[PDB]
Amino acid sequence: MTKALISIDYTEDFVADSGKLTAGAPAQAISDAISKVTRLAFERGDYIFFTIDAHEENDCFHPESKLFPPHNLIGTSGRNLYGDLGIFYQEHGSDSRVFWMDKRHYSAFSGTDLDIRLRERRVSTVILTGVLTDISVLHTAIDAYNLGYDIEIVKPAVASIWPENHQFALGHFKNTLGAKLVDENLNELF
Amino acid sequence: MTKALISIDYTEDFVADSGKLTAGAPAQAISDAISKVTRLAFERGDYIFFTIDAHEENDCFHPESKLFPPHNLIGTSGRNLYGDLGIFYQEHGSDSRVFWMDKRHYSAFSGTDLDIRLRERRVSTVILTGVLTDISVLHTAIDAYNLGYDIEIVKPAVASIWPENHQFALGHFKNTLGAKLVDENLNELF
Amino acid sequence: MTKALISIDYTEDFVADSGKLTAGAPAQAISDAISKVTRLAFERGDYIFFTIDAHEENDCFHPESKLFPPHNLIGTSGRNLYGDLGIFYQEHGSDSRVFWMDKRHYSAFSGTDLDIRLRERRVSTVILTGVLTDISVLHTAIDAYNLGYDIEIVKPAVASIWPENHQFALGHFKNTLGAKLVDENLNEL
Amino acid sequence: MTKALISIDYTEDFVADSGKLTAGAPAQAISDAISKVTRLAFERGDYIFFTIDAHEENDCFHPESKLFPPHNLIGTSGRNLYGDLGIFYQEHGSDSRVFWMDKRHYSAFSGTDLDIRLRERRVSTVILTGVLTDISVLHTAIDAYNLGYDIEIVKPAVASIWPENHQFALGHFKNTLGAKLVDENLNELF
Ligand SMILES: NC(=O)c1cccnc1
Ligand SMILES: NC(=O)c1cccnc1
Ligand SMILES: NC(=O)c1cccnc1
Ligand SMILES: NC(=O)c1cccnc1
Ligand SMILES: [Zn+2]
Ligand SMILES: [Zn+2]
Ligand SMILES: [Zn+2]
Ligand SMILES: [Zn+2]
Repeated sequence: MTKALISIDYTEDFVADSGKLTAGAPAQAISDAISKVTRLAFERGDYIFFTIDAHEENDCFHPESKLFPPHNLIGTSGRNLYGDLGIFYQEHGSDSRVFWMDKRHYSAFSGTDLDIRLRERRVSTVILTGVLTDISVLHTAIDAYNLGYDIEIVKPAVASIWPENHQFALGHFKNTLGAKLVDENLNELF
Repeated sequence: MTKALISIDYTEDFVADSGKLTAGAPAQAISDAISKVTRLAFERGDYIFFTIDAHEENDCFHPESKLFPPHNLIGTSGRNLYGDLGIFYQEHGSDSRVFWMDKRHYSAFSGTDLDIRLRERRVSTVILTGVLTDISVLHTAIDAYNLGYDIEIVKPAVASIWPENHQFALGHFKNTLGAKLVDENLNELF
Repeated sequence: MTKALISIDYTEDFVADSGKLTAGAPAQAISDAISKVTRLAFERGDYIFFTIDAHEENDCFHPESKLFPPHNLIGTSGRNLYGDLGIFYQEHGSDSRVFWMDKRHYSAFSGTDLDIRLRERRVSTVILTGVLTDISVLHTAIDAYNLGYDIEIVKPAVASIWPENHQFALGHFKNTLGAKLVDENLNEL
Repeated sequence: MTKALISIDYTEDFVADSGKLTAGAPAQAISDAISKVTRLAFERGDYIFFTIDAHEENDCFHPESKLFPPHNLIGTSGRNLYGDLGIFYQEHGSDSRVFWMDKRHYSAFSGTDLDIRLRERRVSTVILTGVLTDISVLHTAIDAYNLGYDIEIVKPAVASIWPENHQFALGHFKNTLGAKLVDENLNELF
C-alpha cells in the first residue's frame, strides 16, 4: 500500500551551526539518513509532505514567541531544507506527490490541511522524520495517533538537542503510540 | 468587544460577469455593502479574515473538481477580490489585523488555521460576509456554530445564484444556528 | 467495501404525534423505509451507528436551548427509537457492529467519537438516514464531507417538517457534497 | 476568570496496588494533593471535569488493546476514582459544575465533547491533574495547547510510574507548552 512520509522542520534554523534554534551535531548527524529515506519513499510511490515552521518575528499573539527565540522566519534562509534533502526538493518539489505545508504549531496537523490531503489519498500509514524528536515530531505523532493513522518512525532520521528527550520520545512512540521503529531503508528495527 | 469579520470568496471568479463560477447579478449587487461593512469593521478595530478558495486544475484528488468547473485557480486574476473590497486589501492587507487564508473546502475553517487565530485573539463572535450564502457561507457558519462562536450574518453582504437557496440559508442561520442577522452598518435587523 | 449506516435522531420526540419536537407525518412516513434499509445494511455486513440527541433541561450553556423546546431529554421516553427501527435495536444492539452514540449538537460528529470509530474500521463511505434532513442530517453530511467520507443519502429514509428545506438539503447533498442519492434497497436513484 | 480543573484517570486500575495497569506508589503518593486541589478548585467556583478511560475487553479495533493489558473496563471497579477524590465525586458529582466524561484515547479531548463544554463556558484556562504524567496528562496537555488554552499543571497532583518520564513531561509542559506549574494551593511554583 502507498504511504506518506512526513518531513518535519529539517531546515537550516534547526540543523546548521548558525541556525537560530539549532539542535547542532545530533541534527546534522541524521542528514544522510533523512535524505536517503525520503528518496526511497518517493521512489516507491509514497507521498512526501514537507511540514515546515513558518514564523513571524512580530507575532505577539503566538504563545511560542515567548518560549523560543525567532526561528524559521517567513522569507529567510532559515526555512531552507538542510543537506541533500534540499537537493531532493529541487528535483521533485513540483511533483504532484510532493507537498510543502507551512505550519505555526509544533504538530504538522495543527491548523494545516495535512489530514485532509492524507484522507483524499486514503493513506492509512504515516512515516515520520525530522526534528526535534520530543517537540515537532512528538506532537505530530500524537496527533497522527488520535487521527487513527498507523505510524512509522525512522529512528536514524529523527533527532533532538537532548539525548534523554530523544530517548523518551522514541520509547513513547513504540510503547504508547504503537509505532513501528524503522531504519533508513524503511526496514523495521528489532 | 473585539470581533472578527470573515470575508468569504468575494473574488472575480464568483462575482464578475466573466467569472468562472460567477453568481452574477445578485453577487454584484452586494459589492457596495460588503466593502462598506468590511471598512466599518476594520475602522472600529475588528480582525478581518479573507478566506479564499485556492484551487488547482489538475487536482483529481479533490472531490470538488467533479462538481464545479475550474475556479479560483492559483496565480489567476479569478482570485482577485472584487470591487472596493480589493482596494481595501491593497491599502490594509499587510496590517497585523488583516489576514489572507487560502482554503480548499467550502468552509473557511476546514484545513485552515482560522480557529487557531481566532482563539489566539480570544474572539467569541464572527461576522460572516461573502458568497455563496448556501455553500461557502453556510459551511463556514455551521463550523463556527460547532466551534462555539457567536455568529453575525451581514444579510445585505451575502448572496447566492439561487434566491430560494439564499432564503433557506438565512432561515437556517437564524433558526438553527441562532445567528444575529445584521445590516451593512452592523445593526441588528428586525 | 464495508460501509457505515448512520441513523440520525429517529426517536419518539422527533417522529411520534406526541413528540416534543415532532416532524409529524413526513417523519412517520419514512418509518418503513428507514427500518428496511437499516436491516438491509446490517445484513450486508455494514456498521450501524445510532447517533441520538441527548439533551438536559435547564442546560443554559447550550445555545440550542434558546432555539428549540426541550426534546430528547436524557432518561425519558422521547429518546426511544421510533417504530421497527427500535425493534431492530432491541434485537441487534449488542452486536459488535451496532453502536449507540449520544450527541449534543445537530451533527453526529460534533463532540462525539464517530470519526474515531469509523477510522478504526477504515470506513470510507457513510450512509445517512433520519431526521431532520435540513438540520441533523445536513450538519452530519457536511461534517462527513469535510472529513473526506464518501456519502450516500437514503432519500426515502430522510425527512423534514418543511418540504422546501428537505428539497434544498437533497440538492445540496448531490450538487455540493457529491453524495449519491439511494433508495431503501441501497440502489442509486 | 472561571477555570476548569481536569481530573485525568485517577482510578483504581491506575493507582491502587492491585490495579490492572497501576502506576503504584508514585500515583498513590499524590492522593492527598489531588483530592485537596480538586476540592479547592470546586470551592473557588471552577468547573471540574473527570475524564476517565472507558475500555472494553475484546475491542480488537482499538490500537491500545495490543499495547496495554485490559484496564478501566466499563462496569468494573477499575474505573472507580481513588481516595478522597472518589468521596468528593459521591458528594458533588451531581453538581452542575462537575462532569464525568468517558474517553477511549489517552487525551481527554480526543473523541469527547470537552472542548465544546469549555467553549460553552468561555473557559480559557485548564488546570491538569492525574495520571500518567507522560501519557494521558501529556496528551491532554498537548491537545489543550493546540486548542489555544492557557495551561496550569498541578505538579504535586500528577504522577507517572517512571520518575524520568514524569520529569520529561514536567519540562515539556513548562518549556514547550508554556504551562504554569502550580501547587495544591493553586499557587505558582518558581
Ligand atoms: N522543530 C521543532 O521541534 C521545534 C522546536 C521548537 C520550536 N519550534 C519547532
Ligand atoms: N464560494 C462558494 O460558495 C463556492 C461554491 C462552489 C464551489 N466553491 C466555492
Ligand atoms: N434532529 C434534528 O434535526 C434536530 C432539530 C432541532 C434540534 N435538535 C435536533
Ligand atoms: N492514564 C494513562 O496515562 C494511561 C496509560 C496507558 C493506557 N491508558 C491510560
Ligand atoms: Zn517553531
Ligand atoms: Zn471552490
Ligand atoms: Zn437537539
Ligand atoms: Zn487506557
